[PDB]
Amino acid sequence: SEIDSKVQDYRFLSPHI
Amino acid sequence: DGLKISVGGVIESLVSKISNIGYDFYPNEITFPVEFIINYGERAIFNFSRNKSEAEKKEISPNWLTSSLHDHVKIDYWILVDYYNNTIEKGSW
Amino acid sequence: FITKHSKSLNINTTNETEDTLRSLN
Repeated sequence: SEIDSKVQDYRFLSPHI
Repeated sequence: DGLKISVGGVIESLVSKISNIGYDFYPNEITFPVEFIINYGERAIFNFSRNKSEAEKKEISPNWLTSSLHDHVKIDYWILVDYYNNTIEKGSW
Repeated sequence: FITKHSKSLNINTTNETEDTLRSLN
């Protein structure tokens, strides 16, 4: 249910995760 | 003790209302129409703030909506920059 | 929240206004 937004959270994680 | 909601506290409630609904929806630009939410939210905080004191007009963050749309709703500052260009070019501003 | 197998909300909103959505008439 969260996949649509977790596939967007990932784009605004830092390049260290 | 009739609770005088601060110009901060109105913005803090409205930011939370926009961000927490936006997080479940965006990139659905049908149910989270970013340009309309910007153009009306900034107009409503402009209208609410206009009659306020030059003290209350220092509770207002100049990035009140734009920070939360990036930090929480995961919208790019590049995408926001041209949604604000569209807001300024198309709207009653 | 998206399911490709949700039931679509087949409602006729084309008669609603800002008045009919704000009022207790």
